[PDB]
Amino acid sequence: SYAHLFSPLGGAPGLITFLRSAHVPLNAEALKACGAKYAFVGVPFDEGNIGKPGSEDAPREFRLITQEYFSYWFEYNVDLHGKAVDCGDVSMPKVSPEVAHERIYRAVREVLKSGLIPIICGGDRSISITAARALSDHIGPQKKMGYMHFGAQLDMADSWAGERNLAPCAMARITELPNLDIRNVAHLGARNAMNPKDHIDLSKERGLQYDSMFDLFDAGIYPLVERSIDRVWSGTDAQYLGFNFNVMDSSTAPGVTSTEPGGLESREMMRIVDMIAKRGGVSVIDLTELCPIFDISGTAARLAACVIMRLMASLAAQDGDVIDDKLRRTD
Amino acid sequence: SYAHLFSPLGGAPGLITFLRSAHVPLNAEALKACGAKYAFVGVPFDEGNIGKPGSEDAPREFRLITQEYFSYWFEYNVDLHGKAVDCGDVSMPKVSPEVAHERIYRAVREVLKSGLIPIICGGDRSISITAARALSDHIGPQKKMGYMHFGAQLDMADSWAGERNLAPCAMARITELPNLDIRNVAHLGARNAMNPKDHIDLSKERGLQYDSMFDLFDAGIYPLVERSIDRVWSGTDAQYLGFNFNVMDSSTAPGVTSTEPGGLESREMMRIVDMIAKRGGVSVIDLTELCPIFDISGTAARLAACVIMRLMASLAAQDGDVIDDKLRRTD
Amino acid sequence: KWQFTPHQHRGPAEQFGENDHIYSPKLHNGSFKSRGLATFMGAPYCPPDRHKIREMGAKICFLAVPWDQGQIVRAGASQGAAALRDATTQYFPYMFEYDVDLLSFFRVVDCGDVPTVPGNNIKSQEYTADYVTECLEGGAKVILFGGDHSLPIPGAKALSRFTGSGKMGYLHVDCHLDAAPDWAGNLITNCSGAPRALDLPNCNARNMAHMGSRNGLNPKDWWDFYVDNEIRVVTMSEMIERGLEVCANEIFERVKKDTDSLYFTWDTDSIDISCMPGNSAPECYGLKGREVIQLARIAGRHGCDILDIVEFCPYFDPSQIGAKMTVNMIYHYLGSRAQTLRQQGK
Ligand code: NI
Ligand code: NI
Repeated sequence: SYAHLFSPLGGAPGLITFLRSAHVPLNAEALKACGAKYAFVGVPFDEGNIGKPGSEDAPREFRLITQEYFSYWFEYNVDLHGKAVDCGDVSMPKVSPEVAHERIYRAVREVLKSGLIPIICGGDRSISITAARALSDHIGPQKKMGYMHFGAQLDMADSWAGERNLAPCAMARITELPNLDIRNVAHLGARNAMNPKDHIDLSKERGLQYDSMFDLFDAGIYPLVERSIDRVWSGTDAQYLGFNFNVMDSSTAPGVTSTEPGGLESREMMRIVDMIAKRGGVSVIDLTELCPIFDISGTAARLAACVIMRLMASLAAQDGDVIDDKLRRTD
Repeated sequence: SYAHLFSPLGGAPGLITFLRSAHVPLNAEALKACGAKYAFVGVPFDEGNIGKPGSEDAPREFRLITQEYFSYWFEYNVDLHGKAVDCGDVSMPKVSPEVAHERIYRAVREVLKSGLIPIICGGDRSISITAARALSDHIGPQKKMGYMHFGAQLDMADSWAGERNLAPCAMARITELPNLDIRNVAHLGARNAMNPKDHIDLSKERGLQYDSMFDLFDAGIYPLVERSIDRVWSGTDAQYLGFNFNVMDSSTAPGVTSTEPGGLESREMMRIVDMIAKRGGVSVIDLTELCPIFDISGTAARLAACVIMRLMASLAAQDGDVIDDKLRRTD
Repeated sequence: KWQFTPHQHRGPAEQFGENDHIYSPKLHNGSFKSRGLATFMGAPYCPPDRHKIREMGAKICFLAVPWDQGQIVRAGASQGAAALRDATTQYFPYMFEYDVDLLSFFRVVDCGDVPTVPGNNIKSQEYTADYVTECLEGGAKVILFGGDHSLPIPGAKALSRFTGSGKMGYLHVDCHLDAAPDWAGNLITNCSGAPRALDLPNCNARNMAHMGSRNGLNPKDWWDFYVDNEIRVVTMSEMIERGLEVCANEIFERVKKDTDSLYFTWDTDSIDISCMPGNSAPECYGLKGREVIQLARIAGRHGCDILDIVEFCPYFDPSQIGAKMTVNMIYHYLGSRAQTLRQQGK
């Protein structure tokens, strides 16, 4: 039935799920059986965050925001109904970091086994360390991984406050993955003062070719993004895509753990989304550092939702997986 | 020791100060000795305010947001540690504006005596009248002063409610300063209807060459700004730079006394800051009419802070006062 | 009949002065800090009555339509008008960008609010039609301030009747397409503005247009409506790609071509959420602040008979940004309309 594409004709209280998705357990076999392309996994983990608290409520709010949209996206003539399922949340202990990460690891490995794309909603940015490790191990040493991340902070602290797996270390860890060549790594949006000198020093040392926000503006944005998409998707077997929405201008995304003036406008990110979609696939989608306690009218969460769902819609459009134009309500 | 440049290592009652600056009393001898280039001076005076209340809390709220920022700006290779001190708030009485202004006057004269650049945080816009008068007198009739102010309002009321020193009079008074030639005066961003006909009339009469926001958009902004920077900095001994952040689009500056839609966006003001910094100095920096009770997740105050700090960083870069490239963390 | 006190306040320190309202206040602060008893623009109150409007010689009626129980999303737009009126105390009626005194140029009046019958969308919409009718029949153009987006159903209906055997254009600017043939059986909710205009005998598909669309709060049937009836849609995508001025002029020409009157409905969720958080269903990927002003300016040059503005929800906005944005939507339309009119010998 295609009644969901259209206004209700008129004449069982559901669940908190990404996009009004069905629930499906975090189980490779069930996931392969369900027929969806994406599996949403919440990860309310906050303990790598050295800054302002709130990211553990993001998965709930993100879900809620998503409920408000139809599954149909007229701009792409695509229906997202059935393309995703929601696996619920990785259950965490507390004051238990090592075990927390181990559980995230297992969760991502499981989803990857299924052949579905995990959409991982943090939580703090350090969860990307172990989600990226999971993809690294999944594909194995004979294959090539690409990594692209959007954010105002490089997060290239070799160590932070004596520790090694906090959110500010995340890129320092991820660029040590054995099957991730630095040349297949992109980082877009870095700006302002939350970037200590050693993050720069190390980036130069390793040859991380980050596209600072200045570099992007100076290039008219899209031509530089295109070249970095190329480096990440050309001759790789699997690609990880991560978002901290402090890549966006403050006004566009207040509800993030560390807002920053001078970032991307929403329409710029929407163009960028389509440019990523041209490559016809991705292995892992992460979004971290949504912080809804500091959000006004759910602006940040709303924008994240639009970005994630447009990426889904855009991938489907370029994959030819459209809906029948001819179909009408009076059917 | 340069620990603050780098990721933190890990292992008594403070004050709230601009950038976690040292406090230094409002004393020319102490200020000269402390070794900073800038002195933050809070002026929680709101008795020239004809609009909605709230600006009295701006100095505290501004300081708080600045405490969050690291002092190293990778984009400029500059460190701000030590570059500023906080002189606290000008002690002023309530319900006696004449005396309050006198005390602002004296405080500004003192910082100028020290050779340091005052950063004056209001409070209402009328405090700019007496800070500008302080600079005028400090350079004496031998010298030439330049003035550049960003805001949505011309503030060219000869008088307002029969009064002469209220916020919307500020420009009418400042352009009567004897050593400030109208040709060395810039005013950028005027728009919308808080700009009565007498403000225009007087502007024409005196030849205030203001750059309305429409003028700026028509010209692509930066071409016209550059012209007005030149008029202010070329052939002047000292320059006054002031900001009402209602120059900015409402989206990036809700938390101001009188927000205005259709203004500058954050990246545009950032570019403008660098254009100003190319001239290699300022005598006085002011920001007035921040109004926290109207702010959305600190957006306006956070933009103000990022603008003031990038100006500092940018001026330093222009003066060659950068950080040794060879410096590394684990020293 | 048409009088106002410059800067509001009467009593001992009243200002008299034909033109005092376009200049700094002289005796006091007017209403720049405290609202007092402010009307829209400090304009005279004038009942929505054809005789009263006529004898005042009013060419613009501000009329609020706070009705917010004709809609599918969430109530709240009922509170908008009060915040719009309050926000006008933060501006003069003179606009230097256009060198026009809006108040005397149009002899604008505030017709107060259209009353409501809570729970009764049919009867409340009839009241709207009738209140709008009085404004038109009094020889004025109308600014209608919502209220939910059911507003164009009565609005257009009223202008349709007043236009008669003539032809009527309909412009609809919105992130939402608003073309449900019905919503759960209902013909006259806030998401059927466009189909209801097409039903009006003198409103024709070729004089209809939509601008602002984006994102997935847009059932297929809403899109299908525009396809099947050959009505131009300009998505936000196209406006960014091809330019606002280009696209606006093109569709203002379309909707005014061989028409006697133009209905223009403008949903504040056409505006980027960054600029207008206070909305029933706010959306990213919209008009920027400066582009809202520009569209108002362009709208002014072309002119309309009714401009409506809907869905402003001040409760979901802790700042003044929404209300002042909605003030400028109106003031830039009027300033641009007046300048255009004056450049033609009027
Ligand atoms: Ni609508
Ligand atoms: Ni809408």
